[PDB]
Amino acid sequence: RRKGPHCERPLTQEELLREAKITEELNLRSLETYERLEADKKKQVHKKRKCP
Amino acid sequence: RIERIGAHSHIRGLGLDDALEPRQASQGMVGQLAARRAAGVVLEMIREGKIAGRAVLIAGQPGTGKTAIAMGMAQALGPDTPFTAIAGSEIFSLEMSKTEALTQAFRRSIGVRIKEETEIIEGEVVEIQIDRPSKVGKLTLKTTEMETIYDLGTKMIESLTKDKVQAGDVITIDKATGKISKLGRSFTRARDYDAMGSQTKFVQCPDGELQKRKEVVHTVSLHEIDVINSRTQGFLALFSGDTGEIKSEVREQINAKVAEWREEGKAEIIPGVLFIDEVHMLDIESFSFLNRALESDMAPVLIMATNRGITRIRGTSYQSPHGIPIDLLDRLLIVSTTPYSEKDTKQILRIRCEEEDVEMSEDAYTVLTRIGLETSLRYAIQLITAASLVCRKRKGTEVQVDDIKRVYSLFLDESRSTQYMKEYQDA
Ligand SMILES: Nc1ncnc2c1ncn2[C@@H]1O[C@H](COP(=O)(O)OP(=O)(O)O)[C@@H](O)[C@H]1O
Repeated sequence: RRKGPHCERPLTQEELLREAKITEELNLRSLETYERLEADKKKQVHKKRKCP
Repeated sequence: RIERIGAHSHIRGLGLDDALEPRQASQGMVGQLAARRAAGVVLEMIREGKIAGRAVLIAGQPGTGKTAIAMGMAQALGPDTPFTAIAGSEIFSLEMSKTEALTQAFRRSIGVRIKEETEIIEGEVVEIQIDRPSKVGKLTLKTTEMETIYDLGTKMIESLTKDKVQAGDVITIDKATGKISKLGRSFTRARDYDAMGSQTKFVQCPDGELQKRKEVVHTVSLHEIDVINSRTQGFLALFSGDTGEIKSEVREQINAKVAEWREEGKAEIIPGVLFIDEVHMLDIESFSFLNRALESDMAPVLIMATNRGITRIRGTSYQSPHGIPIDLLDRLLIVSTTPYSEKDTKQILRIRCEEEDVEMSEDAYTVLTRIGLETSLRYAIQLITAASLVCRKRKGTEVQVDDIKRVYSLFLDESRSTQYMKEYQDA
């Protein structure tokens, strides 16, 4: 009977959250396009030579 | 380039029309219309080639154009069709039987042509990079229309290095087998001469497409097939004529497999002609074997020259026409060559002297036709070359009558030689 728990930060705003995720859509599309283009322009599946 | 003009080098083919109508003096041959028309009929049946084992016998006087008609048929038949010329005395071998030699002669004029569609790559190498660590590299092939790159494999690099192909080189690559063949050096093949170089033969780069599909054809005779299949020594066709293929599966298997090939469309047939000159040399055994060898479906057509008449058959004491037994004479179609008249002998002499590049006068032609009608046409023909040499020696332009007369007095024919043989002459 000395200690006790705590909790805070009860905030979630419906419309502001919708806006926030509609914005995160930008980051998601940027990540997808960046990954796709980087893969296509760097991998170009192939091999290299040996190091003897 | 330099292949001299033999006795039969003047005829380039039978002087026939589209309807097999012999012309008087066209295409080297002169006169002999009936025998030339028969030769043309048999030649048309040959070029058709749906009947096997047919025999013809060109009989006639000595020196009337029998071998001439044979060479004319050969020329009119041209390549891409086997024509084997053999003297009757050539089959008497010491290492192979007469029947085996005749089977060889027959099967040597039967062609088998395999047509293949192997694709290749033709272009001018621009660069051949290769790194040894298995070594790996690349190649840049250029044609006048496009350029491309190829990643070279292990055996590809091996073959390229063995052939020692370099840049600027025009090469062909059989993609199926990887066989390389360099056709020449392109203008780029210039090695920037600064060292011990002694080759500057350039050629235009290959045109068209890079990876084209052309058609190859491999034509070999049944004789070569059975020879190379006889034993592991697959070079007897050039190594030496040591032969004796047993008539066991070897030849029967060649025949059966060629039949299956013809059926499946791999290589069907191209029949041929066998010109047996002086067939009277063949033996009774040879004739008896031919009797049934002409009955085989793989039997090419044969034409046999004949000078003899009613004379004994070799190897026996049977008197038979042409020196051939009636047994074989029955299968043959006989064509008789007639002797040349005055205007035919004169025209033959004219064509011969114009072929051997010798200008004769109008009286030279007359005296030569006289000599050739009194004596053999062959002697008259041989007189032309001898008469041209005296003219060249005296620095003349065209052979006159005095040169021909000097040559006639200088050289002797058989009749005058016999009439001069008045002494014992070591009989
Ligand atoms: N119709 C012809 N036209 C041109 N030359 C001929 C003709 N007939 C024969 N000859 C010539 O006569 C020469 C000898 O005759 P050849 O043809 O050998 O007859 P054979 O074979 O009967 O001896 C040959 O060199 C040939 O050129």
